[PDB]
Amino acid sequence: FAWKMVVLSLPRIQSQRYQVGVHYELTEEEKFYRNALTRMPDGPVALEESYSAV
Amino acid sequence: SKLPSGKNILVFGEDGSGKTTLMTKLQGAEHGKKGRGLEYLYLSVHDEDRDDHTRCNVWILDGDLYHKGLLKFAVSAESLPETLVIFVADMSRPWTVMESLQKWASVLREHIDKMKIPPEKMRELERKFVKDFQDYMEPLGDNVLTHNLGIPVLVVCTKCDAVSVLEKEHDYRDEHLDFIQSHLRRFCLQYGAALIYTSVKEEKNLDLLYKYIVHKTYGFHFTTPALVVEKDAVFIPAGWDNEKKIAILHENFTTVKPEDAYEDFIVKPPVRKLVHDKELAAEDEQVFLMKQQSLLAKQ
Repeated sequence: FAWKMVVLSLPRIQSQRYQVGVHYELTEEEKFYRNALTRMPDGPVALEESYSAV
Repeated sequence: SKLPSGKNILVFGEDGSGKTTLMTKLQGAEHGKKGRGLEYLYLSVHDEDRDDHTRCNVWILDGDLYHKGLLKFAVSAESLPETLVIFVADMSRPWTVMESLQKWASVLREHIDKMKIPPEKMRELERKFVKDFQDYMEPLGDNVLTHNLGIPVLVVCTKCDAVSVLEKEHDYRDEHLDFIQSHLRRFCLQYGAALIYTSVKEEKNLDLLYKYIVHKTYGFHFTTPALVVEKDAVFIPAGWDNEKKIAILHENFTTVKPEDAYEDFIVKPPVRKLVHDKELAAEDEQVFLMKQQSLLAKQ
């Protein structure tokens, strides 16, 4: 679990960050790259291959 | 004769519903970090009579259909009869609770056909679960246990401290609560499931949940009867309910019908649209200055 938090806890790029006042909180998907597993180029089988060794 | 081990816990729910923070307080750990994909944990189950300690592993699945292929490592074919399934529903967003239930049920139904179990073993398991349902103490019906899996299942409702936010800034009444509890009682009756209402902010039925897992996974003695009056601490175990214990909730229905669908009465609130598609698109220069050439010629 610690090796995947290096990428998965990276802060996302915020476009309109200069505005202030709106008291909404962005979710975890739009604050950090929590959809990086869906962008896996070989499909989810690399995560299956990673879990297979445990 | 030592106590059996290898008892499996299968947690299913949407992401952000608070499954990890529920499991770290059921187990007793301080910081349960929400690792994504699958989470691995075990339950500290022990008895004071035989002085024996049993390890019962916990498998948590995140709310993502892209990770539905991870279930092969969580449960196998041989680990199926030693698996107790907890289905997690979060009524903090009460508009989409049994949707997650039926989609995880369909996922479990297609996944239980993936290893191609022979028709004798799961029929024996279904017969065992049917006789365990019929022998509860404090043929079947038309819609009772019609979608049985053969293994003990459970539906646990989370954030019971989040009942007041439903009433105050959404203008909910007791008919609102009765409508959502009737549908899940129908689901529990259809699937042979139980219901424990639990809040971790208000610390309600957490040890009652823990004793229920210990009893349903190890045959421990159970004495707590069904609770229906306390709407924040509802306890409906397996075998208590029937087609007439759901009909008592239809008396307070003055504007809604029990036979109606779900999404017609309770609607999810519309949310903020990404209002940025107004954009700015300056024209191509060629057509723009042909138009300006026409304006040059016409005047």
